[PDB]
Amino acid sequence: AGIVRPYTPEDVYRLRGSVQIEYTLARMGAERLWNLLHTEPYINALGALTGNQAMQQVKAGLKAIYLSGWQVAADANLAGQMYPDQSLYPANSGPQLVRNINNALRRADQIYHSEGRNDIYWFAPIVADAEAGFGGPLNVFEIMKAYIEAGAAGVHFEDQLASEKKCGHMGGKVLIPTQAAIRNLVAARLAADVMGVPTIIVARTDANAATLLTSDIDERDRPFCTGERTSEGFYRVRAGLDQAIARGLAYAPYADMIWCETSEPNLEEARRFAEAIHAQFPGKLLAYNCSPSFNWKKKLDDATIAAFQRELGAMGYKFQFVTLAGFHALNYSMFELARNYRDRGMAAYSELQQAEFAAEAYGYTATRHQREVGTGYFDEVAQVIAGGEI
Amino acid sequence: AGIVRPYTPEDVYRLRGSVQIEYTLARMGAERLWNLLHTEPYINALGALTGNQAMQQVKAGLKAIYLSGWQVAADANLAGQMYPDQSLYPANSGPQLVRNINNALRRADQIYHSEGRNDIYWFAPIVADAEAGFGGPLNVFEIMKAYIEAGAAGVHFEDQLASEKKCGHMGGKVLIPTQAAIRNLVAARLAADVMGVPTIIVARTDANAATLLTSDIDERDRPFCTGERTSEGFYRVRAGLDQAIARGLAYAPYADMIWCETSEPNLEEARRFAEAIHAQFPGKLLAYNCSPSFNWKKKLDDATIAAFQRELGAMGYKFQFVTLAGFHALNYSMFELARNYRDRGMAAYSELQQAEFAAEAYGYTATRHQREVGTGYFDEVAQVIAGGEI
Amino acid sequence: AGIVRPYTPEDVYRLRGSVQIEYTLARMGAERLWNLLHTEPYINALGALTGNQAMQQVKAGLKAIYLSGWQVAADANLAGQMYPDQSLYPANSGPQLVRNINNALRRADQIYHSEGRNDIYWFAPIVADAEAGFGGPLNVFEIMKAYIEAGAAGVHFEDQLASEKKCGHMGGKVLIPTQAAIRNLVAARLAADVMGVPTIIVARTDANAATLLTSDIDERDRPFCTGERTSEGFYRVRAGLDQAIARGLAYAPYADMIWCETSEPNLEEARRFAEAIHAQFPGKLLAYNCSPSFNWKKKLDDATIAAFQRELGAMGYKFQFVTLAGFHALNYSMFELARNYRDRGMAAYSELQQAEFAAEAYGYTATRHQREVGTGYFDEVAQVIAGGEI
Amino acid sequence: AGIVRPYTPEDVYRLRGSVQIEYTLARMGAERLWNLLHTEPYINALGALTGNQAMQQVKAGLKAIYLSGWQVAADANLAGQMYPDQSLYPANSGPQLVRNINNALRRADQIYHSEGRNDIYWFAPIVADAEAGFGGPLNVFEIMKAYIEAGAAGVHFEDQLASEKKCGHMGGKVLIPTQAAIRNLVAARLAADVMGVPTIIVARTDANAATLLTSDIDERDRPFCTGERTSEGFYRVRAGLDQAIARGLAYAPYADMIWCETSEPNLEEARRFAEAIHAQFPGKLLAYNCSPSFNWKKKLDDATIAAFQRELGAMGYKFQFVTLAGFHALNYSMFELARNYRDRGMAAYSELQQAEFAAEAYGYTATRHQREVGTGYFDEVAQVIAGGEI
Repeated sequence: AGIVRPYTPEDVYRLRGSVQIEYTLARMGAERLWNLLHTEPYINALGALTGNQAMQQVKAGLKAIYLSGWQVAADANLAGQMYPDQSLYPANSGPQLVRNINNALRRADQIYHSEGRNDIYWFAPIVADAEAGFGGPLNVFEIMKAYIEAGAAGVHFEDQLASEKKCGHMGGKVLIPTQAAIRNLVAARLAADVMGVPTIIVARTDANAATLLTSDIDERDRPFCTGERTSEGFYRVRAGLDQAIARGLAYAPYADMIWCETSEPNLEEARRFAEAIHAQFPGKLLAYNCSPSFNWKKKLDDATIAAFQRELGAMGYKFQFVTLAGFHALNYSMFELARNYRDRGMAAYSELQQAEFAAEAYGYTATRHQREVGTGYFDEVAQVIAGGEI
Repeated sequence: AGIVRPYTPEDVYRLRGSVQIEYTLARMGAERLWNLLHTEPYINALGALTGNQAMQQVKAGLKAIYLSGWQVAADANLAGQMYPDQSLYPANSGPQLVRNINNALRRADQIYHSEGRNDIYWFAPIVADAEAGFGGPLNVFEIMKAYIEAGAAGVHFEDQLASEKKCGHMGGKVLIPTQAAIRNLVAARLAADVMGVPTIIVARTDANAATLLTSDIDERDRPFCTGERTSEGFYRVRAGLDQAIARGLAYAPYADMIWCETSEPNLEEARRFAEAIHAQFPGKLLAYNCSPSFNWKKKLDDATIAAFQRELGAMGYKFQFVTLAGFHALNYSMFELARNYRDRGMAAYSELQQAEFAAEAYGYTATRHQREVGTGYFDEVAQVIAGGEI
Repeated sequence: AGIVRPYTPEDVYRLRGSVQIEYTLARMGAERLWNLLHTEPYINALGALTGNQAMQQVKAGLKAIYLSGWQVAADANLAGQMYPDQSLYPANSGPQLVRNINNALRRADQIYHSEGRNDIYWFAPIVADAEAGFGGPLNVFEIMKAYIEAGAAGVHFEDQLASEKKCGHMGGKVLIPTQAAIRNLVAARLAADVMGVPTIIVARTDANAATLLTSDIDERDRPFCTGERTSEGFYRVRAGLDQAIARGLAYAPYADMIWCETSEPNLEEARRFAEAIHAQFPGKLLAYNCSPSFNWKKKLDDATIAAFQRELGAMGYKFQFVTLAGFHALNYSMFELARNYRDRGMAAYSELQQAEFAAEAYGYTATRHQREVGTGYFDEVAQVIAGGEI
Repeated sequence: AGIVRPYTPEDVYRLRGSVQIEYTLARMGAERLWNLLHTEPYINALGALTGNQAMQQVKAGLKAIYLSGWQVAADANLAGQMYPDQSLYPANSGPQLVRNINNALRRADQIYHSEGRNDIYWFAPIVADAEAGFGGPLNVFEIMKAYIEAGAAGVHFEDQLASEKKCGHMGGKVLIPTQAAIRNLVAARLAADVMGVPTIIVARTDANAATLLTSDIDERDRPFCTGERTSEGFYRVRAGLDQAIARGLAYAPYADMIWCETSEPNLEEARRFAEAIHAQFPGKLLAYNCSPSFNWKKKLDDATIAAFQRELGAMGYKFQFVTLAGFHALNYSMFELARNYRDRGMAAYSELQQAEFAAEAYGYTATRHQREVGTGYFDEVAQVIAGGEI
């Protein structure tokens, strides 16, 4: 409400088989995510690419987890390859990682519970990158169901061509027609309705920077056409906020939350986009990529950097995420330790250990690595198994 | 030389099939590891649990990579679970991770090569944890071959019971008989000879702290027996450096390098162990776990912490590794960023970005994440594919 | 009732975390399996090693599916290796295959449902081989939970040593002490209680043929000891029906159903075992391996072969399974087609096609391969997605 | 020779990194496949979807193995789902299965070798389905390298749209422009040259039945255009042998072997296609799908069915394959056994066992299942490990 479903309950009933399988984590996740998005000033989250990263995010009091397809491409995909962000990896990598994260969170819940603690809420909703769906609408249908099986709370889909898909901050992005992008959003809602789960659907547009379109088939896209075509037969279009706004407005009836990929953290741009959407869709949830490909200190003065998320929240950007935080934290911390260890050996490692001891003041516990991974929990299991007679 | 093989070339020929498959990375790795161990004062390395961690280790000038089974248990296993260090995860997890790491290193090599750079040697040898072999000698045979397939340079095996196996710093460790541990080392050399690769074999003993033994079957273990037995029927033994030394000496003919698990970074202990081994096996390679479960600054003054690895090198500890560096770096860096992001949003993230920019002075490049993951490399691929006519 | 749990509800509550995840297929499976076992003369099933084998078993009217660890070892494990039956493969292979099978059954249910048919009940309970648990009781705890996650209805555990474990029809089998085997059965019930699912637990004994024991620790096993020990330090025991009966009776309080591995399909032996169990445990469910390693026509005359399962049912063997049916059907059918195709090309293939057309008389539909795999179902999905306007 | 590469050795050198990894099975496979295709009247093969199916194919004297993407979709993909043939599964499924098959063949080689037999040549070349490449040319580049890593000898690529891709015998197939299909073939040769392996490349066209085209961009495709466009904006084209022939001729410089998907086993059609290709490309290798979706006995009289492959060989169809033999053999054999087992229990199973005993006359050995899976081989391994003193 007011979401459009261009199909009937009977359509859903015919396609869902005779038995309904319960997806507890996906149901909890979507419920909690939807409450949070309507009750908080905003939700801020960071990219996680391992169960331990996502565990520390929750442990530090973040209320949501972001699963980045870019990070999956780089360091956590089922091909075990390092890829750039071009949908090169196996389409089940993302859902598999969402499962691993929920497994880590479930183990944390088990540790804290076995010690009589409930001070951390471990089951933070996961919002997951489905890219451009790894082909057509049936591929979208499958990745959506896989994410619900894995326990994702929300899933995002973008209007780039899957076969030539790119990082949101790479040149030469290719839009698919408006009607094709809406068909993907309908495929995603159909997958959620078939699984019987109120999963959040985020519609991303790449139309802010995208200067190429696959097909002139859709009347709604032709106004942006220049009349040039390329060797490949792509149509040249006028990228910018007018194209982004068009797509945003076309997708709003079919998605819970709208996201404009941005080439620069610009609050005036953000406000103009927000006001354009809310003019036709009052109160529509928006999402904002706080991109690590932005040089925050070079673009913004300290006051704006500190105010940025709060300002974005007041405009309607209720979900704000640093997509590549996990990559940067992982690569930075190992490089820095490695570079110092090369020269100074155990002095370099003692420096990290001392940083860990300092963070214990703020609830960090992984310095005590044996307890952190569940050694205490499995020792309680062993003792129950060994405990009673015969 | 002087390694003992209690079997013949004919035995190997009968078991190796009719075709010999080449394992380039495993052959390069074992060759380079063996040269390094004989030409350098020592090799120091850190635990890596992702391809990106291992890439930053090489990029910072570390000459070897350590694959920790503990880290696999925690955050990088094929069950996608968080486990403590009790051989709970699927036995192919470790070799799979070694493949992923070599894949990341291979992609780095491809990036640097496509830019006309050869200043980094990317194929750093990987020394991998095979635990207690995930069952009997045939399980040892399989994990050894899997590691060679994955491109490991060296593999370590310990004399704990696989079914009750534990972290080297957990209480209640259980030794298997000397003869059983030697049989595992023979299984590992047989696997390497069958694959036709000079893979390094490390024999770890847990006999420094282990107070329990499965069986009195071996004459060599009975001197350590007290005569007590437990409910489970384990034999109580006198743990300590005399037990560790016995096992070390029993394993030396069957392993390239010897490793005594230690409960404390103690140079006098280290020297006594080294001198005990070299008294019968002059020049025998040793390995030393620089354990993160040690409180380095609480146990050692700054001069000893700074000298520690250099001193250990001079005694014969030519391979020194911080087993859980990857876990600590990953958990610490995401907690710290998360805790600050919770309060201060993009100020917290700009602080990490600024740390990344500072590390560029020392060769860090992942701040430029697009190039780091191979966007330039795959854009050269796309251009060759698109480049010529028809 | 009367099952023994040597632990409390409070023990279970402490170990199960704060949220209870629903396992619909595992709950349905255990419920349906338990009803069937108490209402039918008996249940007969065949080994399945692919989703399609299990689909044809259900389609032909078999009421249960058997997941063989032997078949997993041969042709369906996560190492992608051909293994003999010695617990050589990754411990998650079995549960993964149970998931794949339930996925195939779920797709069948979706096809038949989308066509307005409910004449096949697709969700046949799966009884799965957990071997000797892939190590100790904690490994048992993990494989039990993995099977419940995958949707198994029942799981079996045997009293062989995991590290030297063997095919039930291989020589030199090694029993673990009675107390150790009971501890594994307690670990399995604890895993099921923690997941909140009434999963069936089958206790297999290998004590009919097993002539070796790991430890004299248990008073209950010493009567079978000869007083000889081997090089490895195994104890020699008197294998036979008296040892099998002892173990069966020791395991009965801790398992729902008892299974004696047999070296020969002998109804008098079967009756003696049944009568021995029911003398202390009236009405106890039993299970019987109708082994394909038996030469049925060489051992039994036609009347006995035809009566065999019915006779076994009347004794209390309510679950009867041909463990390796899937292996034999798969290897036989491809060899036979291949051998004829080598000589006669498409004549050989037309002969198979004609056999398929003949089986359509009995409900076979896979000749129509396009519909069989869900082409119709996904074409209905595509049409709902494409169907409504904008 | 005369293959066109629209790129230079320098292009390949820049993209291949600094170290060349050996792919023994892929090199052997491509070499043996290329010799066979030039020395034999023709090669006939069957679809295999497990290592055991492929082992029985080799054991029966077939000289090649076919890896079907359709069969992967149905019963052997990394999503563990039953899919129709629409590129729905994870793109690494096919290469993973090629690895499993080579693993089974390697184990067979090890068994026969350990017994002093070399009468079977186990390393039969595998020709593998890469579909339409699971996206764009970079996705093609990755699946080609993955197949070479897995040890495929040859790989096929078709000119259908990946996102709307379909079974070769499904209606509503969509061609991509000629230039796009050639770009995929260039991506595949670039991947093989980068890996340093002479892998066979097969170009399939779907233009015999395909009535839709994505784009009018290519001058070579416009002659087939009617001038109608659909809702989706696809161009209507005149399907048939003239379109198939055009594509075949466009692809011939860029592929080793050409394949026209056919809706019917018609020798006159086959001859016309062959003669059309050889008129411009004398001696060009062709491949022919002997489709199981054809009703062989309904379409052809017994003489033609028996002569069919021999006739096709003489025209230039040197590689002939029944794509779905594995699916039909697996589904048929389990249904038939299941249906009989439901009624007659062990009589039904004894009937299969008796069929197995009869096939032993022609070299079938899987009735002796213990030896078949390597129990003898691993018992020789155990004995070498246990054999020598200390």
